[PDB]
Amino acid sequence: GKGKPRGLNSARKLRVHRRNNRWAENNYKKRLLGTAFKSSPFGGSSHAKGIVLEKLGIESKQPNSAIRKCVRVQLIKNGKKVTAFVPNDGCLNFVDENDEVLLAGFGRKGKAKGDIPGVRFKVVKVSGVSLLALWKEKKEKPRS
Amino acid sequence: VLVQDLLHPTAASEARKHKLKTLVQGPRSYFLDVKCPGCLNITTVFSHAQTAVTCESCSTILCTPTGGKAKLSEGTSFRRK
Amino acid sequence: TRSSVLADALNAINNAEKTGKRQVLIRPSSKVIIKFLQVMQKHGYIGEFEYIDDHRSGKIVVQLNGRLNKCGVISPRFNVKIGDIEKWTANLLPARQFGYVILTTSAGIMDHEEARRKHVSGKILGFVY
Amino acid sequence: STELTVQSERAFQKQPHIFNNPKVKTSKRTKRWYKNAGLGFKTPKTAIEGSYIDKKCPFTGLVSIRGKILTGTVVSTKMHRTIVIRRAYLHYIPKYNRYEKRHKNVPVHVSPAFRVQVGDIVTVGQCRPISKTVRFNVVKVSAAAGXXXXXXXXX
Amino acid sequence: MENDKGQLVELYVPRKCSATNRIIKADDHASVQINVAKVDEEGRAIPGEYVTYALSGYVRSRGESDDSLNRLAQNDGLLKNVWSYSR
Amino acid sequence: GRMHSAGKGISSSAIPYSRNAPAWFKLSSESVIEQIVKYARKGLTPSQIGVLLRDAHGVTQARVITGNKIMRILKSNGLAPEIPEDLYYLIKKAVSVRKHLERNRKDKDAKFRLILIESRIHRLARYYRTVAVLPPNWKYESATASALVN
RNA sequence: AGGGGAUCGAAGAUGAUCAGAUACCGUCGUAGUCUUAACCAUAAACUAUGCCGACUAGGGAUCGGGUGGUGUUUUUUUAAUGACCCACUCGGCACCUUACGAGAAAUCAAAGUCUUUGGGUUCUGGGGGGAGUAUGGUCGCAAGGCUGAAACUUAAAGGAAUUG
RNA sequence: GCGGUAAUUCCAGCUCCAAUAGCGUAUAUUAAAGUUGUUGCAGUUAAAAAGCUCGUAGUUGAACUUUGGGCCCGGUUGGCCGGUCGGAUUUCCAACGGGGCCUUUCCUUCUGGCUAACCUUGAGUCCUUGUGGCUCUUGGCGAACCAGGACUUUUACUUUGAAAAAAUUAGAGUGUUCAAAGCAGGCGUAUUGCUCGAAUAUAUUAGCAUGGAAUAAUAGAAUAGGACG
RNA sequence: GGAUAGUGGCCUACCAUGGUUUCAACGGGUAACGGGGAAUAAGGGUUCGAUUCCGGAGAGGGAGCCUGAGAAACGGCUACCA
Ligand SMILES: [Mg+2]
Ligand SMILES: [Mg+2]
Ligand SMILES: [Mg+2]
Ligand SMILES: [Mg+2]
Ligand SMILES: [Mg+2]
Ligand SMILES: [Mg+2]
Ligand SMILES: [Mg+2]
Ligand SMILES: [Mg+2]
Ligand SMILES: [Mg+2]
Ligand SMILES: [Mg+2]
Ligand SMILES: [Mg+2]
Ligand SMILES: [Mg+2]
Ligand SMILES: [Mg+2]
Ligand SMILES: [Mg+2]
Ligand SMILES: [Mg+2]
Ligand SMILES: [Mg+2]
Ligand SMILES: [Mg+2]
Ligand SMILES: [Mg+2]
Ligand SMILES: [Mg+2]
Ligand SMILES: [Mg+2]
Ligand SMILES: [Mg+2]
Ligand SMILES: [Mg+2]
Ligand SMILES: [Mg+2]
Ligand SMILES: [Mg+2]
Ligand SMILES: [Mg+2]
Ligand SMILES: [Mg+2]
Ligand SMILES: [Mg+2]
Ligand SMILES: [Mg+2]
Ligand SMILES: [Mg+2]
Ligand SMILES: [Mg+2]
Ligand SMILES: [Mg+2]
Ligand SMILES: [Mg+2]
Ligand SMILES: [Mg+2]
Ligand SMILES: [Mg+2]
Ligand SMILES: [Mg+2]
Ligand SMILES: [Mg+2]
Ligand SMILES: [Zn+2]
Repeated sequence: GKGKPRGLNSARKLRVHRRNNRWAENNYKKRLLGTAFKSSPFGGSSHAKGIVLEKLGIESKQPNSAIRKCVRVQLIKNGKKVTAFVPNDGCLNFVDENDEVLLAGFGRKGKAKGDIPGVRFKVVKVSGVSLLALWKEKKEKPRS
Repeated sequence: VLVQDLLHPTAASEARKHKLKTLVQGPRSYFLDVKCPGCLNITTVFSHAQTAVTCESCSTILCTPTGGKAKLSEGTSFRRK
Repeated sequence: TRSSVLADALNAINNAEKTGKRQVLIRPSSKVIIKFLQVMQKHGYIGEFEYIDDHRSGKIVVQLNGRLNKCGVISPRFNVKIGDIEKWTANLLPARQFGYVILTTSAGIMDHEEARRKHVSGKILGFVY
Repeated sequence: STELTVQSERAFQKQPHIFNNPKVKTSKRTKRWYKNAGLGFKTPKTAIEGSYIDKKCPFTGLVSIRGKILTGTVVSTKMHRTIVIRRAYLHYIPKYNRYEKRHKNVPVHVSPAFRVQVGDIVTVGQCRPISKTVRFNVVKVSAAAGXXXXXXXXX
Repeated sequence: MENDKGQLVELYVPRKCSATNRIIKADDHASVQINVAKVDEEGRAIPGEYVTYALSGYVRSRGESDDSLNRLAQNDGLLKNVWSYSR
Repeated sequence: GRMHSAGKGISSSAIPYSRNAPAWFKLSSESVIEQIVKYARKGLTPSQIGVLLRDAHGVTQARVITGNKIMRILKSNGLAPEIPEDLYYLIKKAVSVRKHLERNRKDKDAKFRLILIESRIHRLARYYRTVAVLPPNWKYESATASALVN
């Protein structure tokens, strides 16, 4: 019958053995340890606001080749140092150092996007006005 | 094969089969009534001694044990039932 | 060691039917074995059997036809709550129009439909289609 | 458990409001009292015969049995006048649709009107809070010993 | 496999090996249909009248086509002895 | 089957269908019973008795001509031994094996067999112990078994 | 820690070979190799295949045991023996041929009787690297054994078979 | 995976698609997932059988103990009729179940209270040549449960039921103009009121209550300290 | 015995050595109030519930209490820490 006790009272052995073997399940593992809440630059939440440190030009991974315009952000609620991205053409212009971005995940559950080495976040807003709108001239950056 | 009698099989193929693989199991050993004309009386003996059977009065012998059946001793006669 | 007498029985039958034959020698025959075969017969998935008596546990010689696909046992005789019967049938019966789940109730060893009529429940022994 | 002594305490032991008049020349010295508990557990003869007191006895004491009536198979008698039973059962987990062996140990009070050893099945019944943990009291021994004298020497 | 009222619906009620009584289905192109003709008074084979048998591919493969034939035919007359229902 | 070995040979007697009989067998319950008790008194195992009465004597199944297992006969005549026979022979063996180990500390295989034997001895002990035949306190020990058999 | 230390021989020293040659080949040869008293507890410790039981298909070999015989050969006076021959039956180590059947396949009388999915039971696995690492705990005289994570990274690693 | 000079991926213009007062994105989660596997996985080589054997806990564990036969009672569907002024019930019929008996057959047990039922029968007979049919007290049923005494081997499963909040949910009724909802509303003499409602289902593990007696346990008589009187 | 509205190691006194545990005690973690419930729709499951109803806990942290039928109350008082 291969392994599993088929008995009518082996219920314990079964519940227990399941638990024990769920511990090899990756999402179970992270959801119980609290890896979300311990590690991870974000608190475990969908976004997080922060401040620009330096503007970066990341050498793209292979077999591609470019220079991938980013920003080192220090998370406001956390002080954690996060290197994150400014998508679409231009956009790296809208930033400028010391600015106050709003950061989001890249949609990989951690884990980099494409040829961008080490980047797990992209920028959503700056100065409280969002890339999109700025990029498409729908809004205009605030004063100071 | 494919169709055959399980219930009533030939007492010929049953013959050669193992004592427990017969359609109902029973022994295959037997008894014999043994005589060595030195004395007057005959003694029952089991086909497989183990115990090297000695006679009723005279310290003679009768059969020595082996793997299987007893080798009956020397000049004896017998009868199966 | 020999665990479910029923199981060796059933398995012997199916292995025979698969292998084409018409008769099986099953060992070693319990009351429950009989009742199972009595139901199978009663619904004509086998023919006639015979409880040969050695002075032990017995043997049975089953004469079977060919109209039987699988007959089988459920290893941990699970309890069934009069509504979960429907569920079992659903799980292991090829359709809604034949093949019986056979079980053990307080009012006897019977097929799921007979049990359905008599309206009694208990544990589950197996199935035949 | 008690055994012997009866008057073995710093306090005098006696039944409450059961005056025995010394002016009157009795034949039984101590006038006793008792009842039957109910539901059909005969107030055994050892209770009426005996000399003990224990105001926690269900037959000679002033504690009424009511509520759950449970059985259980005694596993501890090392506590004076009280014991621990292990009531067992099978618990049904739905996911696996099966059972697992479970058990709990209830501490019950036991009047000396029952002699008990470990093994004996017992039938106890709920009374008021008797101790910190004793919520039950012994009412019938559905056993005897389990053949200890049929474990004797040799021929 | 009729239906609600009378009407025998669903085409093709297949053969059936009168050997195992399992179904001989289309792509059993290993099956067999044996025609044994009805003889009559002194030789003479009578075309156009057969006692016929079916033999599933399974059986023929297993080799049991022969022995089960012997039995099948005999119990329907055209063999005397040869085959023994016991061994 | 065959617990401690990985042996698997089947090797039992085949007991006859005829639960009574032999019909050709003469004598009496008296006869064989008397035989049993005497041999018992010669200090024999119920098995030694069964065999000795199988071969020389014409006793096919002592339990048949007398509806009583040999051992039960001996008990019902006060001849019942302190402990069952199988356990005796297990223990006896164990003791001898032990002796061989003490004489020969360089022998591993013996350590093994001793463990095995002993463990049969204990399982079995627990059995008998459970069915009244041995006191719920009975235990096997090396020191004491030494004397227990001899 | 004693004994022993012929043999081959980690280390080390060498003669050469190489561009180099801390090696392959040759020489010398320490520990070792063997044994007693005590630890260590790991191997591709391999059938890379848990244990008990049931059922399902053919073939000749062979080990053990047993049965069956007006079988062969051993001569002596026939036996008795032993060896051998043949049939059969338990239980062994394997091979063969098939394959109803199984599988990703190579192949497999189990790796079969599984979507027609339940005989009993122990254990292990849940992409790849990180890493058998870090840490604690425990065992050891040590070398180390057992227990044994995560952060991070990453879209393939991987197996069998085909064609080149 | 596109971009290193004619880019089906970028930046746009054109045109076209998808969803449309909505649509994108991040994070979490559930389905896909038979990648957590009780149902339902996998372990020769792809991830995975401890070097080996013993062994306690734990899970598991052969077969066998009232089976078969006979009679009685009355239910619910379905057929062939319908008698009737869409439904009806008798006789004919199968079929599927519920109950009680006699077979060597405790039903815990006495002591009255009770009787509903016939071995009764006391008359005879409505009426089809009569066991079709019930009213009917005087010898003769226990068990139907009263309540009092005396005692009771332990369990698992299963049945039915009691006890059981509403809101949620499944669901019935009702035309909030639809619908989400709401538990309203609908009839006239709309001049002095008529009136349907506000259902049912689930409610599981435990506990109580009740039928069952298969399957699986448990206890009993071997130094007879046995069983009935 | 004392205490309480009242049972009870609730407390005191004497007396004893007991109670729980591989059927997982005890300890640790909970980004944990418990339920009625929610989401996901073959089924079996998996995830969630702070949050309109029920129950419970608190009023910056604790402790103490007056009044009263009823509170260890905080839109009551007293003390300490903040
Ligand atoms: Mg792991
Ligand atoms: Mg930097
Ligand atoms: Mg004490
Ligand atoms: Mg065997
Ligand atoms: Mg074993
Ligand atoms: Mg043997
Ligand atoms: Mg060197
Ligand atoms: Mg070197
Ligand atoms: Mg290893
Ligand atoms: Mg073979
Ligand atoms: Mg020979
Ligand atoms: Mg095959
Ligand atoms: Mg198939
Ligand atoms: Mg790539
Ligand atoms: Mg272009
Ligand atoms: Mg474009
Ligand atoms: Mg299930
Ligand atoms: Mg399924
Ligand atoms: Mg998988
Ligand atoms: Mg591997
Ligand atoms: Mg171990
Ligand atoms: Mg059994
Ligand atoms: Mg009936
Ligand atoms: Mg108090
Ligand atoms: Mg204690
Ligand atoms: Mg909290
Ligand atoms: Mg919660
Ligand atoms: Mg809540
Ligand atoms: Mg909170
Ligand atoms: Mg709120
Ligand atoms: Mg409060
Ligand atoms: Mg505050
Ligand atoms: Mg306050
Ligand atoms: Mg306030
Ligand atoms: Mg307030
Ligand atoms: Mg301070
Ligand atoms: Zn003689």
